[PDB]
Parts: sequence; structure tokens; C-alpha cells
Amino acid sequence: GITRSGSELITTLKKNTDTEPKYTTAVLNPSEPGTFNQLIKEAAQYEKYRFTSLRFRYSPMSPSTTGGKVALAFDRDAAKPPPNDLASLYNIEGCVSSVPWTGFILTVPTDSTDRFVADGISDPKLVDFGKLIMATYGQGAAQLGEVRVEYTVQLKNRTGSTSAQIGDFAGVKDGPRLVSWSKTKGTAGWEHDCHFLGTGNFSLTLFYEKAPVSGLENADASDFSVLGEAAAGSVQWAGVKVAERGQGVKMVTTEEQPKGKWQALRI
Amino acid sequence: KVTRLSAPVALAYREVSTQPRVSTARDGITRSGSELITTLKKNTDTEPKYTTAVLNPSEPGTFNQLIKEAAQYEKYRFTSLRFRYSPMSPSTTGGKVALAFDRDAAKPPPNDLASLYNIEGCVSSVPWTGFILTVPTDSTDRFVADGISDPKLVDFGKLIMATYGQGAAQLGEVRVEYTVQLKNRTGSTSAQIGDFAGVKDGPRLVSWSKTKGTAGWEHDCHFLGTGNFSLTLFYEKAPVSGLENADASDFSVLGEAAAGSVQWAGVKVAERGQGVKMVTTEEQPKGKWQALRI
Amino acid sequence: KVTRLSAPVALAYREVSTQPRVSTARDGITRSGSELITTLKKNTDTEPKYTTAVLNPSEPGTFNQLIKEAAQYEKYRFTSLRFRYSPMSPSTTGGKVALAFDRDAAKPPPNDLASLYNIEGCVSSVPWTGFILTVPTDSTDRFVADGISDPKLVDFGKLIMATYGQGAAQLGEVRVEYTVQLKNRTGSTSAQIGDFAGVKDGPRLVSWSKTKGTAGWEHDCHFLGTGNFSLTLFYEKAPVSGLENADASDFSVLGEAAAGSVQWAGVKVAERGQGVKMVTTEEQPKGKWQALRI
Amino acid sequence: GITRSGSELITTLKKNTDTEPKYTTAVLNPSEPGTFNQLIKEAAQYEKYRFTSLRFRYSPMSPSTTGGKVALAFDRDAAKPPPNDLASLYNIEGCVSSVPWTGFILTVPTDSTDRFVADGISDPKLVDFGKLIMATYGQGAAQLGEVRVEYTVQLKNRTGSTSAQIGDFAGVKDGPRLVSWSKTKGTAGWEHDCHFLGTGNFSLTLFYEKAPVSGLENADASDFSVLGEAAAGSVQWAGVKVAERGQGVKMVTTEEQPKGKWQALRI
Amino acid sequence: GITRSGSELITTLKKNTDTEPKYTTAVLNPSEPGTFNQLIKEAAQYEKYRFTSLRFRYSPMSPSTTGGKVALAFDRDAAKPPPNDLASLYNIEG
Repeated sequence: GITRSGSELITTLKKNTDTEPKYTTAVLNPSEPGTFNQLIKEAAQYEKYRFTSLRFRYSPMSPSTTGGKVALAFDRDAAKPPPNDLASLYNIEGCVSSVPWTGFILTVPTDSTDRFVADGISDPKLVDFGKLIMATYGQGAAQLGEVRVEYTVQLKNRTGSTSAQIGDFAGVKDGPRLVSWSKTKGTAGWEHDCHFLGTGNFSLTLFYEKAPVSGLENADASDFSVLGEAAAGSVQWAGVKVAERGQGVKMVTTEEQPKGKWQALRI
Repeated sequence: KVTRLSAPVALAYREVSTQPRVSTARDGITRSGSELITTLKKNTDTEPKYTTAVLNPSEPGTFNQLIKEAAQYEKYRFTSLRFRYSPMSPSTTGGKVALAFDRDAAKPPPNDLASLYNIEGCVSSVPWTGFILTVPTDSTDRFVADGISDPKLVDFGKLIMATYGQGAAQLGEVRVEYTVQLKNRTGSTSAQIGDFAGVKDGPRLVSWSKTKGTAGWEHDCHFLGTGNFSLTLFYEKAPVSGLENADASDFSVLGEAAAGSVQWAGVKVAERGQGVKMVTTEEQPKGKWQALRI
Repeated sequence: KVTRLSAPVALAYREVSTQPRVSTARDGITRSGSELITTLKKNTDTEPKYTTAVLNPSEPGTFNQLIKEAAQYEKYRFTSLRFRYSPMSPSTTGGKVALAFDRDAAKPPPNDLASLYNIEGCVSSVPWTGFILTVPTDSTDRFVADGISDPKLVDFGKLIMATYGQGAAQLGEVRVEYTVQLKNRTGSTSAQIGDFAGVKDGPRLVSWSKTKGTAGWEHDCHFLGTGNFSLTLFYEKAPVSGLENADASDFSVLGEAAAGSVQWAGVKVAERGQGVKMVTTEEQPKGKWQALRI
Repeated sequence: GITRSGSELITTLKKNTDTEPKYTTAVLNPSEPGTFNQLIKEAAQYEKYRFTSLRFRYSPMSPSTTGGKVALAFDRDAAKPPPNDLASLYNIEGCVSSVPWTGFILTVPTDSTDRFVADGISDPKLVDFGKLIMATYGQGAAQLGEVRVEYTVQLKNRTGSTSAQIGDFAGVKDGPRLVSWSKTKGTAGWEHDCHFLGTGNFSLTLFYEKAPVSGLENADASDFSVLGEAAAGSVQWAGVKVAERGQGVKMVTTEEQPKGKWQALRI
Repeated sequence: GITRSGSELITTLKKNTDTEPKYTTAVLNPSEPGTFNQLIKEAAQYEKYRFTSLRFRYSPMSPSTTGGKVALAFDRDAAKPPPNDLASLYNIEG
């Protein structure tokens, strides 16, 4: 084995001037960028880990003239519906929400079993502890604060590999059959779907034939870079910068599914 | 007290996650609190406004984690139980957050304060601070509700909480510090199944409600027990209505009407015997139902 | 921690006026901090915004009282150095005031927080409180910049500071708690004089910048060292322009153009090698200049 | 520090049915793939080393009905012209050539100074011992044999980083400005160049506009996968499987450099 | 527990007068005859094992007037596609 130590800043939160919290539950595993954009680059050479240190601080950068709460407590079982309701939240360890005008920390009893990261899929339970959570309920106005993850990991067994990703459609069917980060659904009335399952800035590159409707548009997205035609048989490219998990981008070509091909590298 | 005081802009607390503790045979088991009973919500108005919540080993609207170990017993205790206004909202907000229990856990809250401010409990404070509440608990082997009954011989009394203010916020939260005694070994429950057979009915497997009808068919769908429930049930000629309610707590119907369908609701009662009803003709035969407590 | 907290309306501190202290020959001198490195200014916005300031015995934009005793030495230490957010602005204001150093005192701040909130330093807090910051200092005989160089082999790394908020105020101020080691006895400096002779030039008296040109006359006016400087200089056919800048820190030009004039500027650099330039024809002869560090 | 042990097979040799040897001199440094394709993957986290064990064997896999010699001796000063002539070779330790129908070994007196690998450039002398050599002079016919490098290394100081990827050409110039593995040169008479600086199986994906000449052809290459047009404005893809460092692939489009864009992910 | 010792002769190989290897990957487990025709008869009375000794020899019964290579190296993870290519092979212990 090798090791590490934290320094990440896992997404924020945003007002809530409402009477029911509202959660951003973020998942924890050596490779889940939506929780590690700087360490998901050294787990492409190993498989298994540790944790020995990891805590989340509500940095505190917003005056007191604002208030409410900012729940923040982890639940091993990093996967299952957040509740819907507080008490529900306020009953699951973690413990610790405080107001937004102060500086709090959060800590987690970490174990000691040689768990494996996801070069997929699996089951969200045998591969990673559990997701994190964060709610905040208030009404007085502000852009609360930010947090990270204080940690120290153990990456046993020397491996090495990974990426995102080339995924072609075959007139009858498709083809994602070589590491993901996006799911490509379509919404009928052809207008389509071009998605994510992972989080970070990417380098798209791809797909083609009948350069129709459009292409490479985007919606719940981060920066876009398209240097293509349209193509009616062309080539294309873009750089995303996402937001929280699952942000989407899309084309526009007819009616019913066959096309060409693509490849999505993470970067 | 004297001189110096710091009413901070902000004050706040940090509560955790109560993990539970328990005893031999002697003729009983036990417990300890950790629940968080609903909140409150502003009140930027000049008259309080109450959420009165009922107390009994099985009334989820006051225990979502202990109403799962009273399906094997019947009778209890209390030895410890207090409610804290956790305090998670700055001082730039204010008013009051009344909070005092009344044995007689069932009867109209008043309408007015003084009325409230005259019934022990005592203790409201402002929303920017952390307060606690405590209750003189007795010592009689009382029974939980595998129904219905009477809201008085089966459970101490409901709790209350008001808050009157106008400066803006989502005040705080509370729970129930407790330690119970669950004698007599029993075991059973859920949401009770009771079918009507065209000639007659059928409640013949543990209660909490009595189903009377008032002629001019408009009907009756009742309780003998007290707490939050999970209804689930009954059907055939989906008539008139169904699942309406009157002296009731929250209702949840996710059915048709049905003229042959299926249905569901969650109650949150008030004091003993609150009622809900259908509407289907004239003279009694129907279908079936099952009422689990929860 | 627990219970009670007073986030006062106002909190404030009272700092004085550090008078300095010093050692034999052995092969060195020493120091101790007391500087107040620029502030910050609101940010009533949702993305921080940084003033990253560079650290080296001579970089005034980080030492206006000690960059006067490194004109006689070359190499140092650090044994003590921390930055405090003095705290002089009521709580009726809020947000954050990031503040953490990164050895590698040169490289783009990010653009984004997490990015910031992932680089040690650690420590931002709200603006209505008094915080401190500290840095694990090493132990290698590093050299100051009588120029230019490379921003990495000559100085640890720049400091940073962000603050993101919206409630209104002129937050606070900070300095640098330190104690230095200035080995090797040298002595010299100012703002370096380097003239071009129609056939050739002339840098022949201590550096910090290299003056290249890129054909298509548009030119080059550079650095090999890092800190805030006082330019002063050069002249004759006041052409194109002059004293423009690109990968630069603050610029101060109080000249003509000149077609025979005089000029001046103050830089505040970034990491090593940032550039500034004139504009005059085609092929190299001119006049003269002198670049003092400060 | 960490450590290692050999198992590599450094290129062969090929007849020589001629009267003057002929050398393949191969350079030695923890990271020089042309001498380590399986260990140049764990020096992107350190900087400095050892050697404690390292020898080259002429495996012997070719009958005696063939003959000559297979010189094979290392020279610390791993960089300088091989000679031109034998005696020259037969005067520089190493020692040990034998015939091709036998099994020989080679060994090297290894030192003991904390030397640094090349995250570049430098000087070929202060960063690595010296290159290896191998000649063989014969005329009787065969594909002699193969060798490797018996070793055990020491990788001090914990570091971590490296590589050789999206790289666009801007009509005036290009753009590789985000991690390498290939250098794109062209040979005039437009016929072009599409290269490597790294080694492994890859997932290409990319570039486009005037779909000319060709595209994605290959030459000193491993498996190719092109699922593009040509494109005259299209899109493309391929999977390489290289050989030793620097194998090349190319397009064909005119005369003088501007085009479109590309991205090369390692995989 | 009981024990054993080898002596099996696991299939051969056959020319390859070609420029890309070609593999016969054979699986290892006390009962997988395609790797044990004499010991898969005494594991019908137990369940679990060991290994303490096991090596494969290329007996050598063919003159030198013939040549090439005969790769031969095991990979714990006794199941997954052989590659397609050498280097691929020539990178996996054995």
C-alpha cells in the first residue's frame, strides 16, 4: 500500500428560504468524483481502501444577518432515499447542523475492512461506506457556505487502468460497453438526450452520419465546447464542467434512434 | 443573574444520534428516548397556534422508532421523558415557542394563550435559545392502543407546542427524552383485518375502531385507540365516497373511489375515538378492510 | 464546545505597532514580522475572488519594511510567519475570508472554491471574528530575487485570500508573523541599470528581467525575479508605445510616450517571469533603463 | 522507499548475415520504455533509484544449424556512439557474446547513488547509468533469440505525476496543451504524421473538417480501429496497441497544416 | 485433511507457423478435468483446498531444427480473455 489525506470541496448549498429541508446527498468512494476530483486520478492503479481520516467542515463564509440550519451527517449505508423529513434526518447520526453564520466540523467513525472501489457497478453497499448528506432550512437570505472532506486513505493491491469511453449505436441497438459516465436517453418527439453518471470537466469528442437537428446543445451544464459542423455525416467535440451529478446535453436527429458513434473520455 | 448578558446573533446547538439501551424478565423489558416529533413553522401572527401531538407507546405521530416493539407487549411506564427545543435559528428572529404537556393528553387546545399559559408544562421561551421540558411521570400499568378505546385510560395525554412571533424563520426542532416499561409479553399488530359479510360483518382480529353507520346512508368509520396509523383497505361498489374524514388527523387517500377498487390513508389522531367515513348505499353489505396501528 | 455562545453584534480587536528584534556572525543576522499585506473589499457575490500575494524576502507587495535589509544579503530562512485576520467589522456582516498559503507560491489561483478549499492553508472563517493562519516552514538556504529567475526556486510560494459574502462591509486586515535568516553577506540593489548601444545592449549590473523582442516589432520587457518593483526608465524616439503590460501586476506609468522622453512603473508580480513591453521600431537601437527591485 | 525485480523483454535482434556487427543500443533508466514497459508505470509517483539486480539473458530459441555471435555488454555511460567497430565493442566490458545456439546471461556491477529519473531531459549521464548494447554478426540463417533485464530497484522520495488529451490545430498553429502521448509531425509531400511518446493500448477518438486523403492509416502500429468516414467535415476513432515507444499513424489532407481537432485518451 | 502431489499432462500445443501467438488457456481447480484427469476422482469426498506445489514443465521432445516460443505463465485470476496480443501476454507474470 501507498496513502493520502483530504482537501476537496464537495458542492454547496443554496438558500432554502422554505420549512422542510432539502438534501444534496453526495456519495463516498475513492472514485465517485461528485466527491473527489483530486484523488480519482490515483485509483486507476489500485483497488481497495481504507479511510483513517475524513471530516467535513462548514466553512463558514456568510454573515449572521442570515440564519436557519445546515444539517450535515454521514450514514455508512451511503445509499438509500434521504428521507423526506427532518426528524428522519435528525435521527441519523452525523449530528451536526448548526446555523450558517458559524464554523462547524463533522466527523465519521471509519472502519477497517479492505473494501473495493467501482470499476463499475456493483451494489451501492459492498463497494463504498455510504453517501454523505447536507440540508439546510432557512429563509433569511444568503449563499450560506462551503465544505470539503478531511481524509487519509489506503489504496492496497497494485492494479492500474480505467477512463470513462467509446459507445456506438447499431441501427437495431446501441453499444456503452466500455466504461461509463453518461446514459443516453431520449425523450420522444425527437429532441433527445445526452447525459452523465459521473462528475468533473470532460473532453468529448465524437459521434455522426445524418447531421440533422442539431447537436450539441446543452441544458444542466457546464461550459460546452463544440467545434463541429452539424455534420450530416460529420465530426464533433465539447468540454463539459459539470455540476452535480447527472447534468445533460443533446442532439437533435430523427425520430427513431439509429445514427453513428461516440467516445466520452473523462479528463 | 446580573450585569452581563450576551444575546448573541447566533446561538446554536449540536445534537447527535442517540444509539438505544435495555433489562432481565422480572416481568418487563425498557427503553430510552430519541425521537424528533414535527416543527413548527413561523407564526408571524398575534395568537399562538398549536400542533398538539399525542403520547402513547404506539401513536407514531410521536414515536416512529419504538412503535415497533409494542407489538409484542401491552402496558407501560415512562420514567424519563422531556422535550428540548433544540435551538437552530439565529436571534435576528424572535417570539415564543410554548411547549408544555397536559396529562389529559386529549381535549381541545384552547384557542387562547392565557389558556395555554395556565396549563403547567411551562415553558416557552424564545426561538434563539435552547430550552428543555420535563413531565412528572406516574406509576400505573397503563395499556397501549391495539385500538381505540377512550383517549384517557390508555395514554397520559398529548403534548402541545405553540409559537407566536413575526420576525422571520424556521424556528427549531424537538424530541422526547424517555425510558419506558413494557410489561406483559404479548405480540402482534400491523395497520387488524375486519370484513363485512352481506348478512353481517367480521372485527374478529384485534381492534382499534368501531364501524357504525348513521342512517341516511352517510356512514361511520371509527377509533377506540389513539396514535398515527396506516390504513389500508376495503372495496367493491365504489360509491359515494370514501374516505372522507371529520374529527381527524392528517388523511391519506390514494384510492379511486373504486366501484370495485382499493384504498389507503394515514390518520394522526386526536383524542380517542376521532372518526372517518365512506359513502355507499343504503344498507350495509360491501367488501373488507384491515387497520394496522403503526 | 456546547451550550452557549455569544456571537456579538460586534467584536473587534486592538493590535499595536510591532517594534523589531536581531543575532552574532556565525554566518547570519535574523528578523520577526509586522506587516500588513492589502485588504480585501466586500464580495457581495457567489464565487470567491482572490488577491494572491507573493512571498520572498524582497517582493514589497508583501514586505515594505524588510525589503530594505536584503540589499546586503542573499538567502533565507523563515522560522516564523503567520497571517491574522485582524477582525475590525461587526457581525451584522458575514460570508468568508479564505486565507491559506501554498508553498508553490506561483500558479493560477483557481477559479473555484472547492479548488481553494482543497489547498491546505485552511482557514477561512467569517469576517466578524479574529482568525490566524500558519505555515509549515522549511529549512533550505533559498535565494531572493535580484531578479528573475523562476517563481519556484527563489521563493516558497504566494499567499492567497478570498472572501465571498454579500452583507455589507469593509471586512478587515492582516499581516505576516515571521522571523527570517539572511545568510551570506552581500550588499546592493535599487529599482539595475541596462542600456542598449545601437549595435548592442548593456545588462551588465545585476538582474531581474530579460529583454527579448518578438519580431514584428512589438517587443518584450521581462522578469527573472519576483516581488513589487519600481521601474524607472529608458527613452529617445517615443514611438509605439510603451509601457504596456500583459502577465503582470499593477503598472504605473507616469511618462509621455516620449519621442525622447522619461518613464516609470510599479509592477506586482506573479510568478516568476511576468512580462511588459514597448513599442518602437523595427530593429533594436533605442536608449536606456534601470530596474530597481524595491 | 518501496522496490522491484525484473521481467522485461527488451527487442531482438535480426540476422546479420554480414562481416561487421550492428547494434541496437537500448537505454537504461527507470523510465525509458524502450527498456521497461512494465515499471514505467510506478515511477510517476517517485524520483530516484537504485538497481541492486539486473542482468540480460540471451534466451536461446534457435537451433545450432545457425551461428555467429550476439555481443551483449552494458557501459555505465549509457550514452555515446556505439562504435562502428567490434574490437571497439570487444574492448568495452559487458563481455559477453556468445553464439546464437546457446543460452547466455549478462550482469552489471551496479552502484549505489541516489540517481533521478527523467521527467525530462536533462543530460544522458547524471540521470541514468548508461544504455545497453547488443550486436550480432553472422550469416547462417535465423531469427536468433530474445532477452530481458533481471533487476531489483529502489524508488525513494514520494512524488507522483506524469504522462506524455485534447490537441487542436488553429489554422495558424496547433494546440497539445493538455497532457501527451503523441507528437504530430508531418513529412512534406503532404502525406503526414500521427505519433506516440507513450506506450500501451489506446482509445482514439477524434479530429475533422475537409475529409481528404485519408485518414487513419497506420504503419509501426498495433491493432487500429477506425469507425469514421473519411469525413470531409466528419468524425473518427481507433484503438492502437503499441509496440515500442514511438509507433506512428497518419492522415492524408493537404498541403499545408490547418484542419480541425482531436483528443487522445490513453486507456 | 488429507494431501497430494502432481503428475498430469495438460494438452499440447500444435505448431503456429504464424506471427501472432495463439493460446489454449486451461483452468485450474481441484475439479476441472481439462486440467486434472487423475485427482478429480478424490474431490467427490471433500470440498476445499490448498496447493503447496505446482509447476508446469515444457518437457522438451522436438529438435532444434525447429523454433519460435512457447509462452507459459499462470494468472491467479484464472478467468478473463487471454489477450489477443503478446505484449499483453508478455506483461502478465508467469
